[PDB]
Amino acid sequence: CWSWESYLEEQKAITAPVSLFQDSQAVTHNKNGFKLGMKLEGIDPQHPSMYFILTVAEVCGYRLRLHFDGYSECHDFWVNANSPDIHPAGWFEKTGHKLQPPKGYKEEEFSWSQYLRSTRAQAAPKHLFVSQSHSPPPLGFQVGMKLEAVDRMNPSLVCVASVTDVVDSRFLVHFDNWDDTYDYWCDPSSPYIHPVGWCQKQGKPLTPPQDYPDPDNFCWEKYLEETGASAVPTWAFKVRPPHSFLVNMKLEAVDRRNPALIRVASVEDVEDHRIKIHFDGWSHGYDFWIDADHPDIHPAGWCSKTGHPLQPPLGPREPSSAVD
Repeated sequence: CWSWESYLEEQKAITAPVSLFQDSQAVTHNKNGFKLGMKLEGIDPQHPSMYFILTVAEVCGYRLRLHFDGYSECHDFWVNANSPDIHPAGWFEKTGHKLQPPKGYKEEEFSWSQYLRSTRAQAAPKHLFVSQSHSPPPLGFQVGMKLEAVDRMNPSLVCVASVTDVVDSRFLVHFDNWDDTYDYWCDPSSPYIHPVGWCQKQGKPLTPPQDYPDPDNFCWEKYLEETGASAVPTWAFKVRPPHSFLVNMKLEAVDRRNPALIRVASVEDVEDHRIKIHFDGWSHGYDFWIDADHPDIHPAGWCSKTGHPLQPPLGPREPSSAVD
């Protein structure tokens, strides 16, 4: 019944062209081969440096809800079937990574063969994963190198950072001597990373490692000598151009309060690399900023083509609504 074509006519609106999105955000013709109960491996979204055993708890369109084996369902999270943050069973052993075992298990008490027997489950087939450590690593970025990076949770801070992991085309940014939950995966084109010395050249304050002695006198040259680490070479940084989304363009976006849902959305405001999402019909109190390359924003039609339900605009004068 509800359709984009009719909505655009009614609203005299336009959609964000598919060309404004990354291919991975727009692709709708890939089949979602994941099935309920299949087991796999994946990073903990809120502790990116850690890998856990996950189970497919739900499948909806081109998305799936993952559950941390043995733990509370309150930790469940949603990803797209083309997510680079999940890997097939056996991936960590093959790539030298460590696994955080299922609840009740010691790292040594775990083995995929026995686990699958104990749980009477099957591992998601290898051919479904886009990231299996079979592709070329990020050019110029190696574990141990240092750089300057924006704390995306505290964006006014540009800090001393290190590459602590590399998986396929991406690397993990870590803030020196700070908690690992501030980490985030990145690629060479990220607008949040810069080469050593960027802050000095920009006249911007640089946040040194946590509790660095005499932090006011932090010196990169000295720090690199103290650690014996190399700076990521300047040539490796290849920042992406600003996006071209314009205010009022419509699209689809995953709901941030209940991730199971995807709603009709509008571009409320823009920055060089982020867009502010407004859910049609809802209060502006729910508007939120999100990176233009975030995997949870899609062009109009994505839900229909992938088989995922799309929430239409909230009705007028309803609770939590906006006369928009």
